[PDB]
Amino acid sequence: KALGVALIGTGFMGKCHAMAWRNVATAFGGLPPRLEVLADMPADKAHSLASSFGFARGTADWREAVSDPAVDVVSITTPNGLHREMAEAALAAGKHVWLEKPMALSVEDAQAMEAAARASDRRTIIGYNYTRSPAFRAAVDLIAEGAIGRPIHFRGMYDEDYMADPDLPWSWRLTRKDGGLGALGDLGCHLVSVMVSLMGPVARVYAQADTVITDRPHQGGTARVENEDQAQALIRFASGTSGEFSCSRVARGYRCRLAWEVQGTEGTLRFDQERMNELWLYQPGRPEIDGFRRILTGPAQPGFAAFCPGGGHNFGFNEQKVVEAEMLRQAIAGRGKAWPDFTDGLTIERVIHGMATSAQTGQPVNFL
Amino acid sequence: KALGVALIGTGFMGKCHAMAWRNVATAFGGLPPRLEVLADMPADKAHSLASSFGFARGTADWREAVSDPAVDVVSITTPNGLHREMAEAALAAGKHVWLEKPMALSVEDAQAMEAAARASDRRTIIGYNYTRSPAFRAAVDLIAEGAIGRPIHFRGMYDEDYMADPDLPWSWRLTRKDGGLGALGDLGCHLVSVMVSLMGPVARVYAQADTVITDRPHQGGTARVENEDQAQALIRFASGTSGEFSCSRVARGYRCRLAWEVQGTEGTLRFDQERMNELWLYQPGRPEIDGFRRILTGPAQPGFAAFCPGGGHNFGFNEQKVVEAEMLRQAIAGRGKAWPDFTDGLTIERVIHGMATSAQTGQPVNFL
Amino acid sequence: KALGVALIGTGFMGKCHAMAWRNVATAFGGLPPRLEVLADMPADKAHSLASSFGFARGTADWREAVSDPAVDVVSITTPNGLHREMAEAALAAGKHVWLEKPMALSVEDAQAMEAAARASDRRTIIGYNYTRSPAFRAAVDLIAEGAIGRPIHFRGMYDEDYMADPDLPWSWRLTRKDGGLGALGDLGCHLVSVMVSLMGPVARVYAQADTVITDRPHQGGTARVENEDQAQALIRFASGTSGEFSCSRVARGYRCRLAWEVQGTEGTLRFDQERMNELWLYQPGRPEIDGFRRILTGPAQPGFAAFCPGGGHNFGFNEQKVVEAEMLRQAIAGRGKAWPDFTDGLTIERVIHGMATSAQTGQPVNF
Amino acid sequence: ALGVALIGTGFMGKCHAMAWRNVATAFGGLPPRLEVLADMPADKAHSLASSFGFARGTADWREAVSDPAVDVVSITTPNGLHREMAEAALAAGKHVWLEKPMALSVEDAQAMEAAARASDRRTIIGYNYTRSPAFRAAVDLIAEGAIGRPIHFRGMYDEDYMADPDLPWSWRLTRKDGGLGALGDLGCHLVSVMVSLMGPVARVYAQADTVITDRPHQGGTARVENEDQAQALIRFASGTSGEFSCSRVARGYRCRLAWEVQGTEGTLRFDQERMNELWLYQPGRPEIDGFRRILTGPAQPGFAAFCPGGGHNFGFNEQKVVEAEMLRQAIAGRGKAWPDFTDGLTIERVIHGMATSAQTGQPVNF
Repeated sequence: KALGVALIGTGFMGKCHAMAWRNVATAFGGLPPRLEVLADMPADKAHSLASSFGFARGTADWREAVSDPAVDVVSITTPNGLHREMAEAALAAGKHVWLEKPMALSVEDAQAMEAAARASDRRTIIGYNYTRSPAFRAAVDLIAEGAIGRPIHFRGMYDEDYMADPDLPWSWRLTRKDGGLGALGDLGCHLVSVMVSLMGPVARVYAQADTVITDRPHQGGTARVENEDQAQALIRFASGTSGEFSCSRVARGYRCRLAWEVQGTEGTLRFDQERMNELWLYQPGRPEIDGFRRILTGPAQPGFAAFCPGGGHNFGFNEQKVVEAEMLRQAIAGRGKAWPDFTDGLTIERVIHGMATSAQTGQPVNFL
Repeated sequence: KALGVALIGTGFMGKCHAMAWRNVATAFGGLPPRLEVLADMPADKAHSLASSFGFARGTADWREAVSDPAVDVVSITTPNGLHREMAEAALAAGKHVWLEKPMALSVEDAQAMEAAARASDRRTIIGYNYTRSPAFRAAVDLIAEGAIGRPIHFRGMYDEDYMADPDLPWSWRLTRKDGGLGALGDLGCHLVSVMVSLMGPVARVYAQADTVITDRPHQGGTARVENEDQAQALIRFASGTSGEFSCSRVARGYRCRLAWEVQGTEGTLRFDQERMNELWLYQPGRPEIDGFRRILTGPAQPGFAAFCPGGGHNFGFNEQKVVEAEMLRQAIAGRGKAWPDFTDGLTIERVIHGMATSAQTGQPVNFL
Repeated sequence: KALGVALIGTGFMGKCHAMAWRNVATAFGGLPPRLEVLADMPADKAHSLASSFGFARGTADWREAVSDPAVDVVSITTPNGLHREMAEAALAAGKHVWLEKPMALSVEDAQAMEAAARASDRRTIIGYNYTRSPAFRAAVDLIAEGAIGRPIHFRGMYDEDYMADPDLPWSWRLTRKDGGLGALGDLGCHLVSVMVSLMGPVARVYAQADTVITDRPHQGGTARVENEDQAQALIRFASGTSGEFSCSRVARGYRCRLAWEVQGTEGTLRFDQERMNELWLYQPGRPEIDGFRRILTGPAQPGFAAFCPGGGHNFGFNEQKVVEAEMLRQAIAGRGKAWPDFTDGLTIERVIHGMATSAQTGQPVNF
Repeated sequence: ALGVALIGTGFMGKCHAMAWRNVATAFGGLPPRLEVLADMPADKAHSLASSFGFARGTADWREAVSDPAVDVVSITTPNGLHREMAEAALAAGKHVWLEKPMALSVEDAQAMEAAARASDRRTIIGYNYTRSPAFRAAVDLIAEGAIGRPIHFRGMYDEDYMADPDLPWSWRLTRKDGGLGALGDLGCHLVSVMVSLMGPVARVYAQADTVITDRPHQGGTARVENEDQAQALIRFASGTSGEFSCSRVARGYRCRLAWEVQGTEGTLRFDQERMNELWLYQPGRPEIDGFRRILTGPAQPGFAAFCPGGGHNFGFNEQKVVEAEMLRQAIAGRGKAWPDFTDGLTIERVIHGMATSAQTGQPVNF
């Protein structure tokens, strides 16, 4: 039978989830999910967006969305603030959960959520857009197949400039409670999701951070920016391999520059999300023709064929979310494991909070 | 009330239209179109895809679908010259038409369609989806605004390699009777759609063409390839301005390389569809910083903000079709003109056929 | 004995020749050419630049440089209108000639020079330095080896913007009588040298052209620009293969964008001179890894190893000229034929002037 | 005219020779006199003296450095002879152009730095990546406030000349006789660029690895003692952060010295494999906002001496002609050359500090 969907939130990621749920069966076949309940505030906004998004109804009561008998799975995309409350309420109501990163603002809340998930017998997945591109998934498979030999180094970054303007006003997100981590939270967690998928688990971090714009306008006065604008870290993976890692929300000229490369004993892979349809692969070759290959995204890569049969017809950012919906759909059907669930996700939260601790204490942080 | 939709065909473009119709209101607001009837063959396939696409019913008879009283607009997406009969039948039934290229194989048939469209007083649009990218629409606006001065030269190409391998079998597409034009028909029409939107109408062409792989495998023997693998032409626009134009279905390594540039008296614009989120702009600057700008697609560009609030989250090929659906939707409502209708579309047919004729005769062809 | 060198001109290409002759033996071995006489105007400039360039003396009289007993080879880098006179004089005096393109202002003059060169039994080479990069030369070898299969299309361009500003003053270079061709002369000839080296001889052209800025400032008033700012042409090669060709001196944002592509039945090669150290090669590959390769210039490519042992240490524009000098030195010594000599070069002049005629008359031109 | 001595004729040796030959061609003044070339064996010194245009070849570098017709000495030999040759030149009253490194050990470099000040001669270290018109233009742009205040540096120097595990073991792979690995071959160059952009390094925390631990030797295997790759987090004297790496086993990279400076009002980005491009972002109106590709041309320092028209790509070897000119002008008292043995010592301290941090697992302060 068709999956009954509830959606909480309609912003950047809320509407992304909505577009995804709308076309998951168009792309992948099977039964179209039923868009049952959309929750958002104010109520008039929830009603108007429910209409245009195609949800059977809208409400300002998020608990209605998680408890409706016709709902099987809940997409949660509202402020990180109430993620634990909403996710745990949905699991308690017997609903599968698609939770936008982060799990919660602290490791402690994430730990409790992880335990609730294991008790509920429902499927969970954390929204990690950037692990779903055909280019990224192709890279993981190429590494798995030995295309670059043994990985010997990872270098990744995630630069954007959405906070570079110092006139941008203060908000609750720039506080430790209310907001949690800064660039590490909004960007770093995404890079960690990609990094651990490529290199395996993180064994140790040593990090440094900075707040470049330390105070911002707050209507007459100013208030202090409490979380980091940028951070960098050196990594040791559980394999013993090295890594470099960074993120920034003040890196002028960058808009979605999640970029990484894996250097191996027999090749190199390189990617930049601002050009998400290109994957660069070097493997040793005859001297006359030796050099990096530009692999342009097409049907040979995971997921792409469900969207288009011809290569070079660029896959979009939003289609990453359709792929993510499908993974959850199949996991609910018992036809495939979804990653990361709340257990896998908690590890990612531990890593990013470990980097924040390292930057503050000046000490390396180790993981089991 | 919401627009009632009929869809004919389910391949490359059929699925693309279906995804567009499903998310058009999600992206742009208003009422979601009602997916009423899907027509395809065989019947079991029409029924299977109606279910997964979310259409109320499938049918093996398209004539049924176009006359359904619950239908207001008909998407015609067969990868075929066989569009005249379906297009005119829809218009005759008082339905608006979203037609995939070409209008027909012959200019004569396209001309009949153009007249039926005017007589019908229903809206029409041809699926020239490469005119819908935020980057392309931004370029047109920059030109209109005087950002590069007066255009002095156009250079465009559309290379792909889907027929490059001589091993690839013969098919009816390679006949003049059933396939019509070659590269000019498959790819050239698209380049013309973009070119004339940038530079204005074509006054004259002088062209060359080649069939470089003259025979292909066919049922244990070979059959002759009757249309062109590639073609090039020098253009004069009605403006008096010069142009260069090419297309190829045998250009090894290229997958969707619709690439163009407009050189003006005060700057230059350059674009490549394989990187559809980048627009290159040169305008004179102080010597120390002078150079082309990489304009990364974001909410400053037409259409983008309906899909994502943050720049650099790559807009995709399929989202062009959502934009196209919205343009038609607004034209139906009487709140904008959709381009190109069958009148504008006919001109495109005349141009590609004029290029083909010029290549065959070795003489220039005039259009005005 | 070391080659005795005369140099006429000290501008863009004159100084490029001077730097090349100075280090040709440093790169390639053998005896360093002797820099004997530098000719330039005015005399004070010739003396000054001779000193800094390392030439034994400078003179204001090009005839002195050509006739000097210690001179064996003459580099001619002066205005196109004097090329025939200077080249013929050098040949008549028994000197080998390195002549900057073009040969002359007319096909008629180029023919006379071609005849004079054969009459003389001295070596000649025309200075088409874009045929000298390791990337270009590697591409020619890859095509010969079958790396892209059978070539089926050529597409080339040469955009620059040195004349894009309409306030840039008029000069005699912009008349047909004294300046000759416009963009076709300054840029087109370079693209032809590359194009024919890749694709073989041209059989036919059909061209269009424009002068975008028809009048320019001249000493408070205005004067007419008589030659083209841009031109485009469709090509048929002697092989039967198709081509696209263009040039422009008004293409805003481009500085040395000589760019070309050869598409073949088993691959594609693509190049852009603004990134002269990269050659793009597509060949079929398994679907998981299929794509163009970025071949970064290194010691695997012709000429590079004479300048650097390590790949990725970018080869420079000026080092193309060092390669060109060595080709001439080896030709003079009987150890290699240099291309293009005045005979090969005459064909290039015929092609560029045929394009100009085609654009003027609106008719194709056959060769 | 400057009397030139040249010691060594391999990669850098020829590069120096080509530079000395064209330095006056490009920049004017008097062509330096190519007096004595020293190398071994004797036949090679004479052969190359002839093709390089030096008045004579010799197998004894000591006689070349003490020659009265010599004013300046280019030293391009193996790292293990740099101290001896450099101090001998300075003691003979000759100016010195020295290829990196100053020496294998910081202790030796310090002694060299002492001798340099006491000799009153000019010294320059061959950090040629600081000589490109693009790099020099970047420094000037930062000085004009084009990107505001620098807030982060990220740099790398990847190459793959040791990536093939079948490449034989050599003395260069010994701590004793090769010194540092990737940090010495590549790291030093990245430091020269980094401090030129960001000022002095205050602190580093580093990691390193030997990826290929054993290599074929005579009958077989011998252990590799120095690092194939290293990374570090940087704190500059300014307080600004940095990321730093180098590798000799990064497959596909040939000369990927790449750096980026992010500031409060813009970003600059560069990659030596495309040394004629400098990427600059500054905020712009929404419709046209984005990075600019600045193609190297006569607006950039040094370029016009080589070509009057932009986009005619400046090459690696021309960086060395620029370096030669800077030394010449320093000798003539018309401009100070960087880095001298004093500035050079600081660079040795940083790279060795990074090596120490990686070995001990502790940050190192300067």
